[PDB]
Amino acid sequence: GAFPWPLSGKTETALREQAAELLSVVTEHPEPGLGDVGYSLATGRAAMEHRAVVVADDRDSFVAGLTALAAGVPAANVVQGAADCKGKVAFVFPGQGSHWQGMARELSESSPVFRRKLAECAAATAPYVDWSLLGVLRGDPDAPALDRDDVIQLALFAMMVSLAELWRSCGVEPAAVVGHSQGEIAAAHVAGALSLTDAVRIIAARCDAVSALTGKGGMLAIALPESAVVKRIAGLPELTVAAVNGPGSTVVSGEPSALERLQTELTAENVQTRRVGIDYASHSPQIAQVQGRLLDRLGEVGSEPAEIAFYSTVTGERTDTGRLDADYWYQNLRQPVRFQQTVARMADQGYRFFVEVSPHPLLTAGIQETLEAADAGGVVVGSLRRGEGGSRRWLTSLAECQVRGLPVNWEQVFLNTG
Repeated sequence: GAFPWPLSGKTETALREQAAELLSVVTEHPEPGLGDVGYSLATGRAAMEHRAVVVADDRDSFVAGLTALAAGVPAANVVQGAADCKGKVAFVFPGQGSHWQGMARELSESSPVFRRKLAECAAATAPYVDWSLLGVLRGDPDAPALDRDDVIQLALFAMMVSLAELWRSCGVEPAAVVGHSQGEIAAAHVAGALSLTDAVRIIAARCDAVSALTGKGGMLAIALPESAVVKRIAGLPELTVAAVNGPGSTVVSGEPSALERLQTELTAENVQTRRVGIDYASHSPQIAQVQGRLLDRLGEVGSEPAEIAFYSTVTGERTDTGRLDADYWYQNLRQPVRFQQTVARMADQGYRFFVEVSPHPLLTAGIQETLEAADAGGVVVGSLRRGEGGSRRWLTSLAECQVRGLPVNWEQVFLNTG
């Protein structure tokens, strides 16, 4: 839990503002209200080209940050920035692996917006599942445990869609969405292409189909450019490139034993790997043994043209929502995800502010390396982290954006943040 105290001005002027602030907040008993201060700092005092945001929950900790701002030193609880970044806004929606117990538990208390979309998502899922999504999202011991795909995929969907809604209600409005694997479904929902129910149905379908492939496959993320990985797996047809998450980030789908040996090899060559939290070989040839159950259970899928842009990690280009028939959805699940390629395009197209709506950052590095490999720096923030899913981590994400020039609706920020 935390409170955002926004401060702004040209250089030195900030140092001043904080200094003056310490004249009243520290005491001037009546000691000023912590939330009452932030709202003022935000409502009053405009917003200039040298910015900073003191994220904390106790008067002591604020004073610390203010003290440091005035002195012209860095502090942890203070996010500083230049506000010199003018590019387009995108929401990134990654896959599984973001999940953790009660991702939703904190932010649900603090934010009405978040809790609402979570409720919507739950209603949507009710007809298709024999368990309580809200219970999972809250960590009810008597509920499923994010150890099964249906539970994971539906929970992550809820989370991402709900974190997206928060970002928006607080004034961060996406000019485009880019999704990765199952994230495309959430991306769609958010762009207006898919409906809550249709998205949910697509997730339930996907999960039925793959139930066969369960434990027969997995995925491994590898800190090597595609080239290297390709050259390591050329003679290994039971492993396949599943994603190019960046110029030095690559995922591989295949049989367990294979993955294990490759990881062994790669751990020995001091290449950093991490096995992915997926129990099947998504974006691999094994996804074709289930094209039927899916294309059958999915049936008709209604996609609508979208108010937001939708860059497909399938194609690698802005796609017309409404072309997202059941085929697109079997393709989503069967095709390498070409993330780097999609982002590279979005960048050349202006997008330079990328927000990852995610219970934990999965693609933040890749976005950065890609943008920095196109001499096109931008702002790349996540939302929550594992074990850190309340206001402080979120407000920090928002802050890192604001400091770099993103507009914001503090009113709504303050509300949902409390």
